[PDB]
Parts: sequence; C-alpha cells; structure tokens
Amino acid sequence: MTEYKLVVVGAGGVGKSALTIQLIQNHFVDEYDPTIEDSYRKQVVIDGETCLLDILDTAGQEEYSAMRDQYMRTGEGFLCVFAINNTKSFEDIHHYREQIKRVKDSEDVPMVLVGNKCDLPSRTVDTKQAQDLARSYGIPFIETSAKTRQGVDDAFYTLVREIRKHKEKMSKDGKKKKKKSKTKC
Amino acid sequence: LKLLDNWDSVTSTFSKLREQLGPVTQEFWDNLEKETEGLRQEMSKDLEEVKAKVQPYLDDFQKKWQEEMELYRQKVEPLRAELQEGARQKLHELQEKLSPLGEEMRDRARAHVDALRTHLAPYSDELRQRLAARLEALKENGGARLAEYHAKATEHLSTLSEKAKPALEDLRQGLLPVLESFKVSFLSALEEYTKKLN
Amino acid sequence: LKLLDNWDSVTSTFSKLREQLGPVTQEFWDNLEKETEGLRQEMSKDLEEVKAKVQPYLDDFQKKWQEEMELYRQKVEPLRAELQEGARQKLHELQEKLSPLGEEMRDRARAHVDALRTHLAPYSDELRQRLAARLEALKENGGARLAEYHAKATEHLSTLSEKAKPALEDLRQGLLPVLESFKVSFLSALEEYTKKLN
Amino acid sequence: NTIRVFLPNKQRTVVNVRNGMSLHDCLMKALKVRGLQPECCAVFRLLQEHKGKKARLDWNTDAASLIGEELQVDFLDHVPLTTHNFARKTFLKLAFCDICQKFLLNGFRCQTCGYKFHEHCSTKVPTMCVDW
Ligand SMILES: CCCCCCCC/C=C\CCCCCCCC(=O)OC[C@H](COP(=O)(O)OCC[N+](C)(C)C)OC(=O)CCCCCCC/C=C\CCCCCCCC
Ligand SMILES: CCCCCCCC/C=C\CCCCCCCC(=O)OC[C@H](COP(=O)(O)OCC[N+](C)(C)C)OC(=O)CCCCCCC/C=C\CCCCCCCC
Ligand SMILES: CCCCCCCC/C=C\CCCCCCCC(=O)OC[C@H](COP(=O)(O)OCC[N+](C)(C)C)OC(=O)CCCCCCC/C=C\CCCCCCCC
Ligand SMILES: CCCCCCCC/C=C\CCCCCCCC(=O)OC[C@H](COP(=O)(O)OCC[N+](C)(C)C)OC(=O)CCCCCCC/C=C\CCCCCCCC
Ligand SMILES: CCCCCCCC/C=C\CCCCCCCC(=O)OC[C@H](COP(=O)(O)OCC[N+](C)(C)C)OC(=O)CCCCCCC/C=C\CCCCCCCC
Ligand SMILES: CCCCCCCC/C=C\CCCCCCCC(=O)OC[C@H](COP(=O)(O)OCC[N+](C)(C)C)OC(=O)CCCCCCC/C=C\CCCCCCCC
Ligand SMILES: CCCCCCCC/C=C\CCCCCCCC(=O)OC[C@H](COP(=O)(O)OCC[N+](C)(C)C)OC(=O)CCCCCCC/C=C\CCCCCCCC
Ligand SMILES: CCCCCCCC/C=C\CCCCCCCC(=O)OC[C@H](COP(=O)(O)OCC[N+](C)(C)C)OC(=O)CCCCCCC/C=C\CCCCCCCC
Ligand SMILES: CCCCCCCC/C=C\CCCCCCCC(=O)OC[C@H](COP(=O)(O)OC[C@H](N)C(=O)O)OC(=O)CCCCCCC/C=C\CCCCCCCC
Ligand SMILES: CCCCCCCC/C=C\CCCCCCCC(=O)OC[C@H](COP(=O)(O)OC[C@H](N)C(=O)O)OC(=O)CCCCCCC/C=C\CCCCCCCC
Ligand SMILES: CCCCCCCC/C=C\CCCCCCCC(=O)OC[C@H](COP(=O)(O)OC[C@H](N)C(=O)O)OC(=O)CCCCCCC/C=C\CCCCCCCC
Ligand SMILES: Nc1nc2c(ncn2[C@@H]2O[C@H](COP(=O)(O)OP(=O)(O)NP(=O)(O)O)[C@@H](O)[C@H]2O)c(=O)[nH]1
Ligand SMILES: [Zn+2]
Ligand SMILES: [Zn+2]
Repeated sequence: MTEYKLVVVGAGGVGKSALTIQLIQNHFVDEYDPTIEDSYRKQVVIDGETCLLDILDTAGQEEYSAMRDQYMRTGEGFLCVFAINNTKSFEDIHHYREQIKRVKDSEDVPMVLVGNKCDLPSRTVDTKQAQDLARSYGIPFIETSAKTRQGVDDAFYTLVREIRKHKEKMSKDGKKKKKKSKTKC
Repeated sequence: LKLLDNWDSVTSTFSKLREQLGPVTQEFWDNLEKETEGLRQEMSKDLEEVKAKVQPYLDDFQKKWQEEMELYRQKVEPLRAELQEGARQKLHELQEKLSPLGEEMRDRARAHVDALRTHLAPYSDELRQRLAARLEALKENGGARLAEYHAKATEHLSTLSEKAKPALEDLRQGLLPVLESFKVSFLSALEEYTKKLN
Repeated sequence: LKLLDNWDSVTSTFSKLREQLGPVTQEFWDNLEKETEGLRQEMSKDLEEVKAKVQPYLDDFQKKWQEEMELYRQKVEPLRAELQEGARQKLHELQEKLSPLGEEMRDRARAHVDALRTHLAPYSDELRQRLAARLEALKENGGARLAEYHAKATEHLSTLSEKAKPALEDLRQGLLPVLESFKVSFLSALEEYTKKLN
Repeated sequence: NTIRVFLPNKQRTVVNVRNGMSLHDCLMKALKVRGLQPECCAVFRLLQEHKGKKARLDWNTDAASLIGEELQVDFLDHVPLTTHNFARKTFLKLAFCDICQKFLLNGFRCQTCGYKFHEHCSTKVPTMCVDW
C-alpha cells in the first residue's frame, strides 16, 4: 500500500477538523473544539492501488511555530480549506499559501483550494472569485461540505491524482520548462 | 487580446445570465411550489385513498391468498402422497432393472474391455515397433537434415556477411551524407516553426 | 540523388539470393526426395499394416456395437415401456391435477380478475380525478411557464442582439487585420518552405 | 495549554481544552467521534518513573494539571490495536483485484484497512490485515 503524506491548513472556524472526522470516522461535529495535533490515517483504494492516507491536522488558532514548520515540511500534499461564509478565511489563504512556499522551499507545490460551508446561506465569497483565484495560481477548487458530506472524498482524491502526475512529470519535464524563444525578424 | 476580448464577451453573457437566473429561479420556484402544492393536496387523495382503500384491497387478496394457501396445502398432502407412492413404484421398477441389467452391463463391460485389452496388447507393442521405425527414420534422415541445415546455415551466414560487412558499410557510408543533409533540412524546419509560430 | 547507388546494393543482394537459390534448391530437392522416400519407408508400413489394424479394429468395434445394439433392445426398448408406464402414471397423476387445480386456478383468477374490476377499474377512474387536477395544475403552471418562457425569450433575444452586434462588429474589425497578418505569415512560410523542400 | 491525548495502538489527538475540564470532559469529545464505550477503557497517565506499566488514573482528573503530560486511554476489558472491520459499502470505481486473476465486482473491503476482496477471497487469503 502506497503511503501519502497529507497536511491540511486553513483559518479557525472553517470546519477543518469537521472534514477529517466526517471522512475518516464518518461522523459530524457541532462543538467548536480547536485542534492542536490530530493524526488521522485511513487505508483506502485510489485508482486501483491501495492508498494509505496520512493526514495531520493543524491548529487554526496559532501563530508562527518552528514545530509547525517541521511537520509541514514532511507533508507532500497540501489542502487549503476555508469557509466561504467568512471574508477573513478567503484572505488568510494568501498568508498560508506563501507560508507553505517557504516551508517546502518551493514556489510550485501540490495544493488544492476548498470552500467549505458552501451549503450555508452565509456564503459571502462567490465561486467565480475562487475560480479566478485558483486559476491564477494554477490550482484546483472544490466546493466541499462536511455537513452534506459531498465532494469530500473527491477533494482528497484530487490531491493524490495530482501528486502522482507531479512525481511522474518530474521525470518527464526534467525541470526544463521551456526550450528557446524567438521573435519576428 | 484575441482570447481575452472574446472571453470578455462570454463574461458579460454569464453576468447577464446571472441577473436573469435570479428571476428565473424565483419564478420557477414559485411555479414549482404551485406544482408541489397541488401534489400536496393530491397527496391527500393519492396516498390517503391508497392507504384507506389498501385495507379492503389487501384484506381481500390476503383472504383469497389464505384460501389459496389452504387449498394448496390441502392438495399438496394427498398429491405428494400419489407422487411419493408413484415415485416409489417407478424408482423400484428402475431398480429392478438397474440391478440385473446393471450387473449385466458390468459383465458386458468386462468383455468389452477384455477384447479391448486383448486387442490393444499386440497393437501397443506393434505401435512401439512402428514408433521405433518412425523415430529411427526421422533420426537417420534427421541427422542428414541437421547436417544439411548446418551447411545451408553456414552458406547463408557467408552471404549474410556480404550484407553485414560490404552492404552495411556502403549503407552506413551512404546514409551518412543523407543524415547530414537531413539535419540541415531539419534545422531550417525548426527555424520555420519558431519563425512563424512564434 | 544516390537512389541508383542504393538500388545497386539492393540488387546485389538479389544476385546473392540467386546464388543461394541454385545450390539451396538443388540440395533441398534432394532433401525433399530424402524426406519423401524416407517418409515412404514408414508410410508403406503404416498403410499396409493399417489394413491389419483398421479392419480387425472395425470388426472388434462392430462386435461391441452389435453387443450394445442388442443390449439396447434388451434395455432401452423395455425401459421405453417402463418410461411409457411411468409417464402414463404421471400423466394420470397430472390429469387429476391439471383439471381440478386448473379449474381451481381459473376460479381463483375469477376472484382476482373480478376483484380487479372493483379494485383497479374504479381506482383508474379515481386516478382520473387526480390526473385531471394534476393536468389542470400542469395547465395553469404551463400557461404561466409559457408566458414566462415567451417573455424570457424576448429578453434573451435583446441580450443576445445587444451582445451579438458588438461581438460581430469587433470580430470583423479584428478579423480583417488579423487575417492579413496570418496571410503574411503563411505567405512567408510557404516561400521558405518551398526553399527547404525544392 | 497542551494536553497530549493518546489513543490505543498508535493514535494521537491533541485537543485544546481550557477553563475547568476533566479527563472525562475531553474523553466525551473523542467518545462521540469514535463511537465506543468508556466501560471497556481506562485512563492511563504518563509513566512517571515506572518499571514498565501504565499508571491508572481517575476519570474525574483535572486536564489542566496534566498540561504537557501524555495520557492514554487503553482497553482493560477489551483488546487494543486495530481490528479488521468488515464493510459492505458499494464501490465507486472498478478497482481491479490484483490479488486474484480476475476482475473485482461488488465485493467487500475493510473500513479500517483497505483489503479489497471477492466473495471467495474471504476464506482464501491467509494473509490477514496484519501489518507491522
Ligand atoms: C439511479 C437512477 C439515476 C438516474 C435517475 C434519472 C435521472 C435523474 C437525473 C440525474 C441523475 C441524478 C442521480 C442522483 C443520484 C446519483 C447516485 C450516484 O451513484 O452518484 C455516483 C457519483 C460517483 O462519483 P463520485 O463518487 O466521485 O461523486 C460523489 C463523491 N462523493 C461521495 C464524495 C459524494 O457520486 C455522486 O453522484 C455524488 C452523490 C450524488 C450527487 C448528485 C448531485 C446532483 C446535483 C446536480 C445534478 C447535475 C446533473 C448535470 C447533468 C449534466 C448532463 C449533461
Ligand atoms: C449536448 C451536450 C454538451 C452541451 C455543451 C457542454 C456542456 C458541458 C457541461 C458542463 C460544463 C463542464 C463540463 C466539464 C468540463 C471539464 C471536463 C474535464 O475536466 O475534462 C478533463 C477531465 C480529466 O479527468 P481526470 O480524472 O484526469 O482529472 C481530474 C482533475 N485532476 C486533473 C485533478 C485530478 O476528464 C474527465 O475527468 C473524464 C470524465 C468522464 C466522465 C464520464 C461520465 C459518463 C457518464 C455518462 C455518460 C453520458 C454523460 C453525458 C450525459 C448527458 C445526458 C443529457
Ligand atoms: C432525459 C432522458 C433521461 C431521463 C432519465 C429519467 C427518466 C424518468 C424520469 C424521472 C426519474 C428521475 C429519477 C431520479 C430523481 C432524482 C434522484 C436524485 O438523486 O436526486 C438527488 C437530488 C440531490 O440530492 P441527492 O439525493 O443527490 O444527495 C443525497 C443522496 N446522496 C447520497 C446519495 C447524494 O435530490 C434533491 O435535490 C432533492 C430531492 C427532494 C425529493 C423530495 C421527495 C418528497 C416526496 C414526495 C414529494 C411529493 C411527490 C408528489 C408526487 C410526485 C410524482 C412524480
Ligand atoms: C487400429 C488402428 C490403430 C490403433 C488405434 C487405437 C490406438 C490406441 C492406442 C492408444 C490409445 C490410448 C487411449 C487411452 C489413453 C489413456 C490411458 C490411461 O492411462 O488411462 C488412465 C486411467 C486412470 O484412471 P484412474 O482410476 O487411475 O484415475 C481416475 C481419476 N478420476 C477420478 C478423474 C477420473 O484409466 C482409467 O481411468 C480407467 C478406469 C476409469 C474409466 C472411466 C471411464 C473411461 C471411459 C470409458 C471407459 C474406458 C475403460 C478403459 C480405460 C479407459 C481409460 C481412459
Ligand atoms: C438507459 C436510460 C437510463 C436513464 C436513467 C435511468 C436508468 C434506469 C436503469 C436501471 C435502473 C437503475 C436503478 C439505479 C438505482 C440506484 C442504484 C445505486 O446507486 O445504488 C447505490 C448504492 C450505494 O451504496 P449503498 O450503501 O446505498 O448500497 C449498498 C448495497 N445495497 C443496495 C443493496 C444496500 O449501491 C447499491 O445500491 C448496490 C448496487 C445496486 C443498487 C440498486 C439500486 C436499485 C434502486 C432502484 C431500482 C431501480 C429503479 C429504476 C429502474 C429503471 C428501469 C428502467
Ligand atoms: C429495455 C432495455 C433497454 C436498455 C437500453 C440500454 C442498453 C445498454 C446496453 C447494454 C446494457 C448495459 C447496462 C449497464 C448497466 C450499468 C449499471 C451500473 O450501475 O453501472 C454503474 C457503473 C459505475 O459504478 P456503480 O454505478 O455501480 O456505482 C456508483 C457509485 N454508487 C455505488 C453510489 C452508486 O457505471 C460505470 O462504471 C460507467 C463508467 C463510465 C462508462 C462510460 C462509457 C462510455 C462509452 C459509451 C457510452 C456512450 C453513451 C452515449 C451514447 C454513445 C453511442 C455510441
Ligand atoms: C449523465 C449521464 C446520463 C446517462 C443517460 C443514459 C445513458 C447513459 C449512457 C451510459 C452510461 C454511463 C454511466 C457512467 C457512470 C459513471 C460516470 C462517471 O463516473 O463519470 C466520472 C468518471 C470519473 O470519475 P472520477 O475520476 O472522480 O472517479 C470517481 C471514482 N474515484 C473516487 C476513483 C476516482 O468517469 C470515468 O471514470 C471514466 C474515465 C475518466 C478518465 C478521466 C481521466 C483521463 C485521463 C487522461 C485522459 C487522456 C486523454 C488523451 C487524449 C485521448 C483522445 C482519445
Ligand atoms: C472483421 C475483422 C475481424 C478482426 C478480428 C481481430 C481484431 C479484433 C479487434 C480488436 C482486437 C481485440 C482483441 C481482443 C481484446 C479483448 C479485450 C478484453 O477485455 O477481453 C476481455 C478480457 C476479460 O478479462 P477479465 O474478465 O479477466 O478481467 C476484466 C477485463 N475487462 C475489464 C475487459 C473487464 O479483458 C481482459 O482480460 C483485460 C485484462 C487487463 C489487460 C490490461 C492491458 C493493459 C495494456 C493495454 C491495454 C490494451 C486494451 C485494449 C482494449 C481493446 C478493446 C477493443
Ligand atoms: C460505445 C461508445 C463509446 C464512445 C461513446 C462516446 C459518447 C459518450 C457519450 C457521452 C459522454 C459524456 C462524457 C462526459 C465527461 C464529463 C467529464 C467531466 O468533466 O466530469 C466533471 C464532473 C466529474 O468530475 P469532478 O472533477 O467534478 O469530480 C467530482 C466532483 N468533485 C464532485 O464532487 O462531484 O462531472 C461534471 O462536471 C458534470 C458534467 C455534466 C455535463 C457533461 C457534459 C459532457 C459533454 C461533453 C464533454 C465530454 C467529455 C468526455 C471526457 C473528456 C476527457 C478529456
Ligand atoms: C507548396 C508547398 C508548401 C509547403 C507545404 C508544407 C506542408 C504540406 C502538407 C500538406 C499539404 C498537402 C495536403 C494534401 C491533402 C490531400 C487530402 C486528400 O486529397 O485526400 C484525398 C487524396 C485523394 O488522392 P487521389 O484522388 O489520387 O486518390 C483517390 C483514390 N485513388 C480513390 O479513388 O479513392 O488522398 C491522396 O491523395 C493520398 C495519395 C496521394 C498520392 C499522390 C501523392 C503525391 C505526393 C507528392 C508528389 C511527388 C513529390 C515528389 C517530391 C517533390 C519535392 C522534391
Ligand atoms: C479474425 C480474428 C482472429 C483473431 C485471432 C486471435 C488469436 C489470439 C491468440 C492468443 C490470445 C491469447 C490466448 C491466451 C489463452 C490462455 C493462455 C494462458 O492460459 O496463459 C496462462 C495464463 C495464466 O494465468 P494466471 O491466472 O495463472 O496468471 C499467473 C501466471 N500463471 C503466473 O503466475 O505465471 O492463463 C490465463 O488465463 C491468464 C490470464 C487470465 C485472464 C484472461 C482475461 C482475458 C484475456 C484474453 C482474452 C483473449 C480472448 C481471445 C479471443 C479470440 C477469439 C477468436
Ligand atoms: N453547517 C456546516 N458547518 C460546518 C461544516 N464544516 C464545518 N462546520 C462547522 O465549522 C465549525 C468548526 O468545525 P471544526 O472543524 O470541528 O473546528 P474548526 O473551527 O475547523 N477548528 P479545527 O479544524 O482546528 O478543529 C463547527 O461549527 C463545524 O460544525 C459544514 O460542512 N457545514
Ligand atoms: Zn480477489
Ligand atoms: Zn482489513
């Protein structure tokens, strides 16, 4: 079984742990319980082969920690989960996005954007805003909901699919990017 | 600006559609509510009467089914008896044949196989003699074929050498300037691509 | 340009093939004679001795066939009578079932079909009342939807034309110079291509 | 305040408690998520200079006083580790059975593990979901 290091990030109150518990234990939470160090590992089957998903939860209510940089560096897949019912969460993504870049020491990493609480009438952030945003950074966006449990499984499968193609792409492109450029005359 | 401008036109259309979507869903949901409302009142007929009338319906069919089950049970008893008594007689009748004719079949099989063994006895030995001649014929001839094949192969290898050395050399030496000129055309073609497509 | 040079070498190979063909076919011919005569050594034996194989084997087999054939007349034939009697008894058993149970089943069906005349038949009419109301709802909602659809059709027509005009206008405005630029690129490409592939 | 909540086998869930919560308070949070009974479980604190045995604590112990301490709730009436839980959930994608020689249909798979098997693989593969 292939092991995958998955790390989730996001602001506090977006329903980060809600997604994990709803996907792993298949249960829902209602109590606002802040997480510090949660470890969820489930054995599933993605694209035929057995896939062991190792997800490490984060603390939404925390500042810059050296210990956070440690386990975040061990993560290969990053999921930016935010609630579209809060403008702060949409802006906070920029902080985390740049943070991950520094931690992984790479400007290009496997990250997926997810707008939780999409079934709530408090949706202030429009899908178009997220679509345009994600498009500008070359990342995908999923309208996941823990309450409805829709788009949950696929959101995680998306990361694995991109990671597989990423590792494969590494040996295909070879950090070449482009060849030669020439203008007219 | 080609794709950007064309896209912008689509963006305006999408934005316009959004302003239409609202009234559309608002009116559609209003009409849908009328549809569901009617169905809600119809539910007080469809489901209500289906459940109210289901009682006499089910009771009737169930009562009849019970009678059918009763009749089936009252018939299955004596009928199964005839079936069993008849089966016993039919099976016993078969047994009365399976025993004597069965033993006879075994005895006949003894002779059937006896004749087979007795006939196959000299046959198998003769087959061994046949095989011996068959194999030896292919052995004596085989040695000749192998010898000839080796000779033919060697002669084929010498002629193959004329292809591997003289022919191949000329082919390579001939293809050399061809590949060189090919590279030239390919180089210019590369430029053509970048000069027109970039 | 050296197409004949390559063709020459290819022809040399053909010449070498001819050089092999001669001796090869000659020895292969003798080989074939070796094989034919060799095979004939075993074939003659096989054919002549097969007479003392197939004949007695057919006799041995026919003897078993005759035995079995006669045995079938002493087994299958009388068993056919046993089968006839068994079937006749079963048919008799069936007659005392198909008829009584048949009439009973028909009578059951009577009670079922007749029940459906008071169950399904009236319900079909009761459903008509509901369907009439449903159809009425679909008619009222339909008339509304028709009006809304027709109205939205005009709205869509206005939005479409409002965008189609500038779209086609701008598209034409951009197509003119862009096509010219493409033509220039195509012409310069063709000229150069004709130079590379001349 | 950092309470290192450790679970049986090899799981950990460091939650954030405050005010005046006891072990049972935090336990209730995990209890509803796990869906298990505390009757077969017991609260064992960190081995404070011990020979090699867990120290059984009380259920009404203050969690704040255990700031920085590692508490583990193991089974005293049941068995620890993870168990191969049978799941009869239908598939979404036709993941081939590389364990067998044919295709995989509406078979079965574990919930805790990911052992994909047919109706024949059940009592065919001797290698159970045991991976150390
Ligand atoms: C059985 C008879 C079906 C046909 C009935 C007549 C036609 C009805 C009209 C449409 C069909 C609706 C079918 C609804 C039930 C689907 C059940 C199903 O078997 O679902 C399978 C897919 C598989 O994929 P997955 O596991 O990756 O997805 C889900 C990933 N997870 C679970 C994280 C949830 O899972 C899912 O559907 C997720 C659960 C279902 C979500 C439905 C969302 C519907 C909303 C909008 C519909 C838009 C349709 C647009 C059509 C455009 C045509 C050009
Ligand atoms: C008249 C009809 C046309 C009308 C105009 C167009 C309407 C279009 C409708 C909606 C607009 C959006 C359409 C979809 C656009 C995106 C398509 C696409 O994303 O393209 C690429 C994907 C790649 O997928 P991936 O897994 O490699 O990457 C997954 C993502 N990544 C790379 C992380 C991991 O392609 C795939 O996903 C393959 C998905 C294959 C799904 C097969 C479903 C078969 C089910 C039923 C058959 C009939 C369907 C139609 C029924 C119509 C009824 C009326
Ligand atoms: C065009 C050529 C192909 C045509 C194919 C179809 C031909 C036949 C025509 C229609 C048959 C359609 C059959 C499918 C209908 C939709 C089924 C469906 O999957 O829909 C899904 C949606 C979304 O949720 P979900 O289920 O996907 O997600 C939760 C479930 N999960 C886990 C699996 C995701 O459901 C919803 O949006 C909300 C649904 C609310 C339903 C309320 C029902 C209340 C009961 C009665 C109301 C009064 C009835 C009066 C009499 C009416 C007679 C007609
Ligand atoms: C004239 C023109 C030129 C010449 C033309 C004719 C050339 C003939 C030359 C060769 C032909 C050889 C044909 C036989 C080749 C195999 C001989 C053999 O090596 O056979 C061994 C078997 C071993 O059986 P077993 O009990 O050890 O294993 C039983 C295992 N379990 C329980 C599945 C079934 O021998 C047995 O089965 C016998 C006991 C079981 C019999 C079952 C029914 C067989 C079908 C018909 C009856 C045959 C009776 C005689 C034996 C026939 C054998 C095929
Ligand atoms: C060609 C034009 C087509 C136009 C659209 C309509 C096409 C209709 C054609 C055929 C009928 C398809 C009906 C599909 C119904 C939903 C199936 C489904 O998505 O099942 C999803 C579940 C998900 O997992 P679970 O835990 O819920 O099930 C655990 C196993 N379990 C069932 C036994 C508890 O997996 C399962 O059910 C296990 C797999 C079997 C599920 C059987 C569900 C049957 C439901 C209704 C019967 C069919 C009604 C429509 C008949 C139309 C005839 C023309
Ligand atoms: C009176 C009778 C009339 C019959 C009319 C139709 C005749 C059709 C011909 C033969 C019969 C075929 C019957 C197929 C039955 C499939 C049943 C089924 O349920 O299958 C399901 C699987 C997917 O898994 P699942 O649903 O079990 O679970 C989904 C997740 N859960 C468990 C919730 C619900 O379906 C899949 O995998 C599909 C994956 C995508 C495959 C795309 C194939 C595209 C190629 C051709 C299709 C082109 C369509 C448009 C026209 C093209 C003309 C050239
Ligand atoms: C709307 C339906 C209306 C039906 C009306 C009645 C008639 C229906 C006709 C046929 C029935 C079709 C039924 C289809 C049922 C399944 C639909 C479906 O499931 O639809 C989406 C899936 C992909 O779902 P997903 O990946 O989330 O997997 C979800 C499962 N889970 C979690 C592993 C990854 O479709 C697939 O699986 C197929 C494979 C997709 C592969 C995409 C990625 C391909 C990768 C590279 C492509 C490279 C192309 C290069 C150029 C080629 C030129 C030829
Ligand atoms: C008038 C002119 C007449 C001309 C006649 C000659 C030309 C005929 C035309 C084409 C040649 C066809 C040759 C036979 C192709 C058989 C394909 C096939 O599927 O036969 C069935 C076996 C069944 O196997 P199963 O039931 O044990 O497992 C499941 C297998 N399953 C998922 C298909 C569900 O399939 C399998 O064994 C597949 C097992 C896995 C194979 C993986 C291979 C991966 C590498 C390449 C894939 C190439 C795929 C090519 C598909 C071509 C489709 C036309
Ligand atoms: C025997 C004959 C064999 C050949 C048959 C050929 C004809 C087959 C007939 C039909 C083929 C239809 C092929 C349809 C392929 C559709 C591919 C596609 O993009 O699916 C996109 C999504 C499904 O993936 P998602 O990325 O959304 O993952 C799940 C999602 N997160 C969730 O939580 O729900 O579903 C949707 O977006 C809903 C789209 C609804 C409209 C789709 C409209 C689709 C219309 C055109 C697009 C077709 C795309 C086909 C695949 C192209 C891949 C490059
Ligand atoms: C000005 C150029 C600028 C640069 C352009 C670069 C890009 C060029 C790329 C594409 C441009 C050309 C694009 C051409 C697209 C043609 C598309 C087309 O017509 O398809 C149909 C043709 C039909 O042929 P025909 O009618 O002969 O055959 C019909 C067939 N018998 C029947 O009865 O069914 O199929 C065929 O002709 C196939 C057989 C042909 C046999 C004769 C083949 C003849 C080929 C060459 C002739 C000899 C050349 C010798 C070398 C010259 C250079 C040194
Ligand atoms: C005018 C047109 C003319 C067309 C002519 C076509 C000629 C084709 C000729 C040959 C084709 C191949 C024919 C192969 C025939 C079978 C050959 C065969 O048995 O090989 C051995 C395999 C062994 O499988 P195992 O399960 O044991 O795998 C492990 C393996 N033994 C090991 O550990 O080493 O057997 C298996 O079944 C393994 C695969 C099991 C799944 C198979 C799944 C199905 C795979 C293939 C199906 C092929 C069907 C071909 C139908 C042709 C009809 C004409
Ligand atoms: N209505 C609704 N609420 C959700 C959804 N997902 C999460 N929430 C809510 O978001 C709030 C926090 O959820 P949870 O993830 O447990 O805590 P969190 O705020 O994310 N902190 P953390 O992820 O660190 O534990 C709770 O009210 C939870 O119910 C959802 O899909 N729908
Ligand atoms: Zn299997
Ligand atoms: Zn298991």
